[PDB]
This record gives sequence, C-alpha cells and structure tokens, in this order.
Amino acid sequence: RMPRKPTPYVRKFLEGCPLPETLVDDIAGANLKSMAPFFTTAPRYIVAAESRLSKLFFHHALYPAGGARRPCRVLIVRGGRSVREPSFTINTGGGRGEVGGGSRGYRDPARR
Amino acid sequence: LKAGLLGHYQQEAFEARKRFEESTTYPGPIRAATPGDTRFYSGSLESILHDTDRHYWRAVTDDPRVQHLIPLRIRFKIFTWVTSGWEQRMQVVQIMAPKDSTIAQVKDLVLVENQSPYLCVSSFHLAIDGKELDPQKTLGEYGVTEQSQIDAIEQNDHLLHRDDERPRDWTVDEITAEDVKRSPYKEMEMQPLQNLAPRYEARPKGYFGRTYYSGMKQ
Amino acid sequence: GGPGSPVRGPGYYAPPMEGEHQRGYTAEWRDLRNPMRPPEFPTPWERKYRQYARGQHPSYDMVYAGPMPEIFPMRRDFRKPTRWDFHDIEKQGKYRTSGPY
Amino acid sequence: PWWNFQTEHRQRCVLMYGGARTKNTHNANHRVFIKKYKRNAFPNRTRHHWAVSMTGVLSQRPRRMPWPYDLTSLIFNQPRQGSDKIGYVVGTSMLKTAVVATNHMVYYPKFNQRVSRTKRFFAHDEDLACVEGDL
Amino acid sequence: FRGADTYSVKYCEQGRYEYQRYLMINRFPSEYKKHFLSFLSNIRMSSGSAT
RNA sequence: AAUUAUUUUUAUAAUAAAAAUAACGUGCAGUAAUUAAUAUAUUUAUAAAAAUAUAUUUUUUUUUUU
RNA sequence: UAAAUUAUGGUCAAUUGUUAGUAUUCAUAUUAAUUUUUUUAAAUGUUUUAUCAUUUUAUAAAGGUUUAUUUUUGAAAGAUUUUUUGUAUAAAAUUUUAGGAAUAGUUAAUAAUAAUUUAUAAUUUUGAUUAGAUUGUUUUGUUAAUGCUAUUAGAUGGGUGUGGAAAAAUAAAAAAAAUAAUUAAUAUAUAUCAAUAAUAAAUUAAAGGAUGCCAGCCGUUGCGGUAAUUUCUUAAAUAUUAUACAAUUAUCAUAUUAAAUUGUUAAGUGCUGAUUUAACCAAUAAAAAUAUAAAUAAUUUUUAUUUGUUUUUAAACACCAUA
Repeated sequence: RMPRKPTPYVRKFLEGCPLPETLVDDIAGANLKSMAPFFTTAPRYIVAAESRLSKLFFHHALYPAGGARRPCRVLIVRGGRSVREPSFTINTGGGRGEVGGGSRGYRDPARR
Repeated sequence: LKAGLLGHYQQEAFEARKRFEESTTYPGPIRAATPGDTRFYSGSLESILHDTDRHYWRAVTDDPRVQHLIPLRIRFKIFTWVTSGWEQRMQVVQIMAPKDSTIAQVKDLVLVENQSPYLCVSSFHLAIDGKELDPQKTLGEYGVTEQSQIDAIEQNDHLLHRDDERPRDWTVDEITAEDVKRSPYKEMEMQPLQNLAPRYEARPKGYFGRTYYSGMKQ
Repeated sequence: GGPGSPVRGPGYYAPPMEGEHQRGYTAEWRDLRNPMRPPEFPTPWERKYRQYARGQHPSYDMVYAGPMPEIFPMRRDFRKPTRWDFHDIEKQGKYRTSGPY
Repeated sequence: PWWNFQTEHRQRCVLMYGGARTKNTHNANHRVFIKKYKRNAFPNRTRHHWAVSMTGVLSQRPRRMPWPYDLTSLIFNQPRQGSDKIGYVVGTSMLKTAVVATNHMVYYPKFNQRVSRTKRFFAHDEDLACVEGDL
Repeated sequence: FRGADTYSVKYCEQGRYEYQRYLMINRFPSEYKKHFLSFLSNIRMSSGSAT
C-alpha cells in the first residue's frame, strides 16, 4: 500500500491525456503495427529520436505493412546521420583486440 | 461455567473419591492392555508416507511385538575345491524360528537368510539324521531344539519358486524399511545416521536484538 | 497485554479472581516498581538474599550531581534527533514527570 | 530507571522497521457523514446506518478483551490457549459428532466487568457414547 | 529525568540462575513424540562431514 | 388601599425531467362582571374550539387521630 | 448486684526537616490560523551466458475488499557425500450500523482420490446472511484518569502451469556467481534535449472595500442634484462530560398485592360502599443450590377506560331523541 493523506472531501480520479505512444512511434519511424491501406508516392518525414531507428524499422518504412512491391517513396529522416570512427586493433595488453570506434549519431548534432 | 463453585466441587470430588476408595474395596491384580493408538494427533494433517501408526511416545515394548523363538542351525551339503578337487564340506545358516512354527515355515525362513547366491538355489528338503521331515509338522511335535543336527538335502531341481513379497523385517507393527540387506536379528539397529543434516534454530521467538527486556515470550 | 506482553493483570484493580489467579495477582506475580524489595527468588535462594533485598541503595546521603531542573519556562517535550545517543529508544516516549525535587 | 512494556515494543518496532515507530498523525480531523438515502428508507432489513461507523476489531469503545482467568485455566494447565475445554453436550443429530457448548470470559475495563460468553464446538465421538446433557 | 537512580544490592549480588522459577511446561503427546524423535536424530547425526 | 414568580406525483413497441409541497399554530385571536383544575378517550366544523365519559385533585382550625 | 484493693518507688514529653506516589484550576491547554515553509514536469542501461536459444535475478501503484495465520524439505544457506525422505498448510480469542430477520453449490457420516449413498443435518434473536461503513493497528493526541481519541505493516482463485514457492509488466540501488569500487559528505538532479499542463504529488530550516437615490409638467433632449452619503477602519472551533440540578419533545411501557383479587359447576348480593376506616364461605401468604455468583429471572397476565360482539331482546333509569 502507498501512504495517502486523509481528506474529508471526495477524491478526484484523473485519467490523464498523455502523448500517444503510437504517435511518437509513427514520427520516430518505429511503428510495427500500422497498416496503410493505400500505397502512395509522397515523401514521408520521420524524426530520429535517440537513435531508435535501425535496419529493422527502416526495412518496414521501405516496405510498409500493407504489402508492397518496391520502395516507391522518398524517405526524409531529420537528423539520423551517423559518423563512424575508424577501427584499429590493440596488440598491447593481454592480447589482440579490435576497437571499432562507434557511431555518434544522436550525441553530436549537425549544428549547435 | 461459574468458577466460584470450583472449590465446592473440589470438596465434593474429594469426598466422593474417599467414599469410593472406602466402600467397594475391590481393587486387584489386573493385566494391563496394550494402549493401542490414537487418531487425534495435534497440529496439521500428516501425509500417507509417515503414517507409521503411532502418534505418541511409548518407551516400552508391549507383548504383541514380543515373539518366542529358538536359534536353530541348518546344515548344508557343500563342495569345496581342494588341489585334488571337490572335497565335501558343511555349511550352516542361523535361523530364528518361532517356537510354534511348522517345518515348512522353517524351510521358507531359511530361504530368506540365504544371502549366498550358491547355497539355496535348488529345491531342498529338511531331514534329521536322514529321516525326512513332514513339512506340515510342528517343531514341538518333532522335539527339535537348538542342539538338533538337521540337514538340508538339495534335490537337483531348479527354478525354485520364490516370493519376496514378504519383507525380511515384518513384525505385527507392519513396518517396512526399504533396505532388506540384513535381517532384523542381525542389524544392530543403533548407529549414527549420516543420511540427514542437523538443523539449528534460525527463528527467534520473541528476542531479536539489543536488550532482553522481557523476551516477548509467547 | 495479549501475545507479546508480559503484563498479566491490570495495574491497580481488576475483576474478582479465584484460586491461583487471585493468589498470584495479590501476592506472587512480579511487581517491579516495589521500593522495599525486588521480585522474590525461589525458595532455596530467597533466604540467603533476605538481608540484601531491602531498600534500594544503602546511602541516604546522596549529593545530587548533574543538571538542575528548569521551572520557567517549563518545556513539554525534549525530543531532538541525536547521532551518538544509544539510549534514544528509551529517551523517547511519554514518561511521568514526578520525582524527588 | 524502569521502562514500560511500551519501551520494549518501541525497541522491537525500531529494530524491525528501522526507526519507524510512529508518524504523529493528526488527531483532531473534522469528519462529516453525508446521507444519501431517504429519512426512513435505508437499503437494509436488519441494521440501518446513519452515522460514522468505526470498524476496529480491538479499536472500538467500550473496550473489551479476552479474560484468560476462568474455570478452564483454573482447572488444568494448557499447552496453548483454547487447547482444552470443558462443556455440555447440546446436540447429537450428526453421526459420530457431539455439539459442546463452552463458555469463556470477556473483560470490560471501563465497567470492571467479567461477562461470560458462550461458544459452540463440533466434537467427535466415534462410538456414539455422548448423550445430550453430558458434561 | 531519573538521573540519579539506583537499585537493590540483591541485583548485583545474586548468583547465576538463582532467579529461574520452576514452571511445568505442558505440551501435547504428539509434540512429545515429535520432539523426542527430533532430538534423538540430532544426537545420532554422524560426525566428520559438518558435525 | 391585601397577598403574589424534506416529501409527493408522473413514461410510451420512445423510459426523468417537469410540476407541486414543506418548514412552531403563533399578524386586526376568540365575546372574562366571569364561569374548578388535570389526565385519557368518543364526537361535532365555532377546531388555537367546544361538548360528552371516566378518574384523580383542589377544603382555611369549631367531624375523624392506629 | 462484689463493693474503688493506697507504695504516687520514678516523672523529666514533641520537634533535627530523610522520599513505600493517578491527583483534579470549566479555563488554561488542544486544532484550522495570529508563526505554515520547502521543493517536484514524465519519456527509463540490471546482469552473465554455450547465440535467432538456454542458466541467475518472487510482493510497484490506482481500482475492487480485506479471517485473526503460514518453517514448498524441495532453490540457496550447504561442508566427506546423500533426499526434490531435511514434520511449512493447523486451532483458541477480540469488530462497527436510530428505525433488528431470516440464511444456503448448504452440516455430519462414508470401502466414496473424482460421494448417483445415509441422517430427525448446518448458520441465527447469546443478533446470523445480505446491504452500508470498512486493512488491521496497548505506538497518535488529551487527561488527576483501565475515559475519550487517532493511525498506511500487509494481503490480493482465469497473464505464461513455469518454479522450491506466483509475489511476475514495476523497479532511492538488498551488489547480483573474477577485489568493478571499499579513508569521502555519493545515497545527485548532472541518466542534463524532446510534445505537458502544478490540474497534481510531497515536505516543516538551525552547515482601501461595500453602496445608492430623485418627474426636468414630463415623447428616446439624454441637463443635473452629486466631487452622493452611511456601513467597513486573539477569536470560532474547543480536549477537560470521564456525573443526568431542573423542569414545559422527555426519551415511552412488570401491572402497587391475606387490608388484596376471583366465584358460572362453588360463596354472598339486586351491581355490597346510600349507612359504614371493620364484610360469611372457597381458592390464594412460607417451602432448590449460591451471596458472591458477575446470564442464579421471565418473555406470559389485566382488577381501569373506551370499543366491538350483536341487539323479539333488557324492563327500566339516564343520554341521545343504539346505548
């Protein structure tokens, strides 16, 4: 149980209006439940959020759940460009070990 | 019930007990009966496995578990291999047969202490100085005692029909210890039990800590 | 008191009690606030402590060290959070302000 | 000094809950009862509720509690409260079963009273040896 | 608060275990059997391994 | 010229909103030359009233005193 | 009816402040206040593994309503071993309601796991069932007070049958199988951005207002009187009643008995009460244990007044004009 301060009046039960997770997923491009009934030729805008876009979700963005034959659309992803450091092998230490660098997509914006 | 009358009832009970001890005056030497067992143990129910059929601590051994038995020796014709070959020799088995047992029962008992895989393998018959014994004759009717030379002549049949359905340790109490590797008369029955673990008390009752004021007894 | 409490009867008066209960409540139960004798030991070792079991401490000329009471302003509660008081569990709790002074 | 049993209880609470003994809860809260039904049409057939009903098992007034000093505790030592009782066989309509009416005592400090209550128990007699009226 | 408070000398001059009063603890016969068997098993526990 | 301390009603093969009421009897109240009091019940439209029936009670000395 | 015995031959006291503990202010305390502060904006990195898998990681909230419980040995602790044998399931006892009554997948017995059976079953006026309120809770507050008052430890039969155990959709962190780190106030927000609102959730430091009124010889010309004048500039609730003086809602209700009541089959009388403090006969006066014993009692009755019953139906008398 959780503490609750007693009150001689009636208690209000708010149900709330949060931002729909479905909308956040749709704009982020990571909605795997949406089925568009009609295929169209019009650019689709998606805003990358904390590197939540990946090959898995982008494949569905290319081939929507409605059942498609081709990536017949333009796909704008605001942000989402990554930069990859070079990789090199540390021979020192206990043994040979790769260091792959990494992708600073969300961590380094394009313009401050 | 009103407790105030307890003293008066105590006086009345004292006087009644004195009148009883004084008037009838018919005590006497009466055989005590075995106390049997009770179904009303306290606590929660017990499972089938542990229903050993005694629910109290009885430190005595009553008559029904006590048996009158005689230590008979049964001789066997065995052959040993000496440098020449197959010298005849004699083998004995200790049997504790009840005084009232029949010769067939004694034979069946001997079947049960024959741990040796070589001794009791073919059908045999018991005999006294050659004279075969009637398998439905009581020991007392033959007069056999422990100082009685009795032999087991093994007829060269095979496939001796056995029934291990009767546990080697079967008393009226109907205990069934799974291990039948030794007879009850041979088992010491008092030895340290390693198949267990001693457990200390890890649940404090009332006292848990810094100061033992009263110990929260109960 | 019930399960954990050692108290067996009300402090001062109770309903009528009978037999061993009356005997215990009247005489035999532990009375820990007694100022003349402490609770009484079993039979073989009460006799040999009979002459140690009187009074509280043999000196009746005790010179009170320590702080003097404050009579104005009179405080109601002395409860402060403390870091090194190992007797705080007892320093808490209402107690009767009745003593020699 | 000598401490109460309240000090021992507070020590136990502090040890188990880590210093959590109380909260100094507000005591003078002004409650109000709001009537919903009609003046003489409460929806029940036996007890009608029109005030603030407090729902304490040991927190109702006038105070009452078990009184462990009665005939049973007076007449034989018990391994545990209520383990051994003395009563009167009241009904034997069930096979191998006796209904025994037993009494105990409740204590009311406010009135310094010792009122005797009654309780009914299904007992077991396998050989049908108990007749109504047996102690 | 009770800064200077003392106790009887019986408390400091009592021997050890003088205060224990003899009370007869009562328990069911089933409890007696259970506890006696448990104590016998604990006594008979074989040493060497952990005992 | 003396003595006086809240509730009611209502709906259709459509199913709660409309109405009304309430708030001690108490105004310009009851025939005062003035008509025994008190209780309980029955009746009558003068009803905050009256009548009838029963019961009790009210005496200030010259009837009675276990 | 015991009758006043002569040693008065021993006086010279008390106080030295040293304690066997509920103590009472009807108005001071006690609360929301005179002194109330302080912050809080969600969107989230547990881990190791043989790798599309497997091993370790069992009580978040709101809602719904709450008996008064719980040592799965079974996992771990944990060892010279070995069991999923190391007795966890039970009981006693304490609840509320201004208009107080019925309850039921029902009780016991059983060669019945998994009840085709048998019984005069079971709960309840000693207050049940349902409904309403509703976690419990010597911890709070108050008092001279066995009085009043207050409260948050928890728990959770259809979401996987997995697991030793469902406690499983959230996690101020109890360190989680290599010493990650171990003299640090960190227990950080600083896991800093992002739709979103202070509605809401938590917490008590001591590094000048009110406020109008009026016929102008009279059309809806919209003049004035008028810069209109008066009311506004510690208390309420109270704990402590733990007692009810008192009577005009009272809140209801044991029948007042040997001097009394009843009489048909029993007495007496025109209804015994005009006279008279007195009334023949029959029935009826006591009769278990126990005074401490905390139910030791019954649940019925009506002598008074009205009203019915009916009432060729009282003759009357008195009321009406039946009773």
